[PDB]
Amino acid sequence: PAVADQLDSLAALLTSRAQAVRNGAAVPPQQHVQLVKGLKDAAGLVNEAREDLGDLMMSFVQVTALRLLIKWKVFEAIPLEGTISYADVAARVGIDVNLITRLSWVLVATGVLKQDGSDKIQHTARSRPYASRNPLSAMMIIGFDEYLPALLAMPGYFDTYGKKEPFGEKHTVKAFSEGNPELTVNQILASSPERLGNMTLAMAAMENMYPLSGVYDFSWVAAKAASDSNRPLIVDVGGAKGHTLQAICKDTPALPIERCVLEDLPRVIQVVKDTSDAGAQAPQLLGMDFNQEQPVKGAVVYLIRRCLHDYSDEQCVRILGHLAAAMAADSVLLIGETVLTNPPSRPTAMMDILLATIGGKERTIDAFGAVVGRAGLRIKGVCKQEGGDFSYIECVKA
Amino acid sequence: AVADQLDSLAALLTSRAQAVRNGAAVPPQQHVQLVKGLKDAAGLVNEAREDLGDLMMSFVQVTALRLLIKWKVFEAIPLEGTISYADVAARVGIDVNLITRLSWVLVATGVLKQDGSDKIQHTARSRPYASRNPLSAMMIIGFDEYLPALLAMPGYFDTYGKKEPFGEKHTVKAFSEGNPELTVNQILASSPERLGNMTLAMAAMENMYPLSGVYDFSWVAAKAASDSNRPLIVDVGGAKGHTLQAICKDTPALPIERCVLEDLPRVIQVVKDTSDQAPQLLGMDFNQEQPVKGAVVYLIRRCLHDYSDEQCVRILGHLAAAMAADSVLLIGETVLTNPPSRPTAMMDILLATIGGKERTIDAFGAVVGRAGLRIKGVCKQEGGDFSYIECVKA
Ligand SMILES: [Cl-]
Repeated sequence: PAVADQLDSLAALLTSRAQAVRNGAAVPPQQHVQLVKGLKDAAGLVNEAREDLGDLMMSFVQVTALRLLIKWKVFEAIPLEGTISYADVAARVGIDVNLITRLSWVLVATGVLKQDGSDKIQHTARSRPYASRNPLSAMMIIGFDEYLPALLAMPGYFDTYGKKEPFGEKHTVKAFSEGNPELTVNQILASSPERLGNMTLAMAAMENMYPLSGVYDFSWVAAKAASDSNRPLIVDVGGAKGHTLQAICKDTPALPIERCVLEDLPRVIQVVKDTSDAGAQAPQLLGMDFNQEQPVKGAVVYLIRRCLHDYSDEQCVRILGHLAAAMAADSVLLIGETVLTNPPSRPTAMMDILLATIGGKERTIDAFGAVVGRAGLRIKGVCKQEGGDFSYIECVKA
Repeated sequence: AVADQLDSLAALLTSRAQAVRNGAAVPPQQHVQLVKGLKDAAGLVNEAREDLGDLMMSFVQVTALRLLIKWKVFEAIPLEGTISYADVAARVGIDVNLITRLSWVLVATGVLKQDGSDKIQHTARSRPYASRNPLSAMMIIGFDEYLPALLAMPGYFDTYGKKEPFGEKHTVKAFSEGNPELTVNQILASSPERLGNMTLAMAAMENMYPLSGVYDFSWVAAKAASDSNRPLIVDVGGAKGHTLQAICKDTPALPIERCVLEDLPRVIQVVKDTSDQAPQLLGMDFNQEQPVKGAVVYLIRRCLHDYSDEQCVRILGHLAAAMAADSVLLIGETVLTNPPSRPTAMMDILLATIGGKERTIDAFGAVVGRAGLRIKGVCKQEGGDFSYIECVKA
């Protein structure tokens, strides 16, 4: 049938990458992602129904072994190079060596760890990313702690609140899973500085993924900066750090950073000015709110990155409607979000359901167009990034 | 180095391609070496962030499966052909946007197939979850009962100690459900086919090895003629009675009527209701002394891995006391290799949530010797880790 020639093309794709890595030739990101998808596509076609369920069960146990070994700092006690006995690992962390062995055996079977002989363990390239508390290990931590319990609570949640798309800050699946559906996600996290800190580090790991500078041509904004010496240039709505504004103005020095506006919650802006060099050139820091008018009028470019996916279409129309009101005829709005294909890929579909636990969602270009059009805007273009669906949707006033 | 691993996998996919074209089965060893490698290639090609994504998806994929099963979505999809998301939504009376987002998960993973922009259809990987069968029961069990125990483990070890969980009391499962003072089987006796979902589901982890073609029972038949009243085969915790009928239909002069099926009274009562020629049925608790004395062969299959080492010592100790000098005890269990395989290591941590574990042949030899027994031999499954440990009185 058709399952037979899917294997043939992945085979040919594998030979092409084999000779490529033989020649040391660099691999474009789109080729990397196609091989990643092709390998996983074949694994489901080759697996029977029982093997699929067995694989899903192993990933669960594997994630549980990763979380426990991260929490117990077992990866950190294993040297980055060389081997070490299970008993020595157990002495370094003060834990029963059966528990260490049985949990490490899980990661030995899946290739995350490699066992040497009958009782010695070593790191691999797949386990060193968890040998410390870092951006990626934080993502696993908050994934296990903050989102998996909400996935489990979903059958009971939809029975309680109705089988509809979860939207809004209260009565989220996450809060329902915590036992306090009347509390927002931020209220639950503010009660624990450790849980907040891991989420901060984990979220900072994803804001850094697809840079705006270098993939969007700001040369036309340079012309606007010269004609009007006083109009604001770039406004980063919800820009969190100011990292993106620094990158844009560094690569395009025609845009002075002090002519750009960084906008976020007052508590987020307080952190920025708390840690920033007071003697260095900095953008305008403005404490604002999504639901109210955009304070900066007539700016050349407005950015709203990784924000609209937290809210429903109706909230998104309000947010975009405030921007459209403040925008000039020549203004441009850049929406930085994942743009789902139909049907969507595995990592973006996975993200879409995770966002449902907190009242968000991912959107196709069709859903973005409807929300954009209802806010008095229109889509002008889409800048899709290599090896993924994260894009900058260029919008303009209708 | 890394290059020829891709070529070897590529060559395996070439071999697999022609055979599925002709409807050919491919050797099982060739299927095994293709499933592996496909995993190993994924482990080498995936970036760390992509591998973390794969693991997180498994949880979202199981949640989409669970929700669409509970909502009768697989029941509303036609057998053959496609159906629009709007129609599926109207049949089950659910928000079409919610139906589409959850089905997109299964479409992306290959469980479901999307035709065009808005139409969906069954595949060979979705059909088992449209009905009540061991496979669909297991996945429901994995979500409803095993998954909460796994998520509660970081907290469980924070309250009881970062040590091996053991015993029927204060299990991770009982902890995860908010009643740590309950035992696992009190929890399953909450509703009668909450246990019934479990006994149906254990046919999905039922990688069945028939034992009859594994162990030579001919010497037992010779004992049957030498002692006309002696019990022959006692199946301790045999539940079904499938093993006993398989052995007796396959071994001549080993009558089923001279064998005993032993399990819990409530299990024995279910057997008698569905059975009708037959072995002796005995309601029992294998934590207490064994009533049928001096049987030629005692069987205990897939029971010891649910319990701690000391509890298995007591269980086996009752059997040893009842055995004659020529009696044989066959332990049907997974025998862990060091290091273990993927399914045996996965099952090892699942059993930890109920105070059990999988054991090597050394760990088995330790508990066997504490009961008054010694290992006489091991009959191993080819292509797996399930074994039959032949034990005799020490
Ligand atoms: Cl062990």
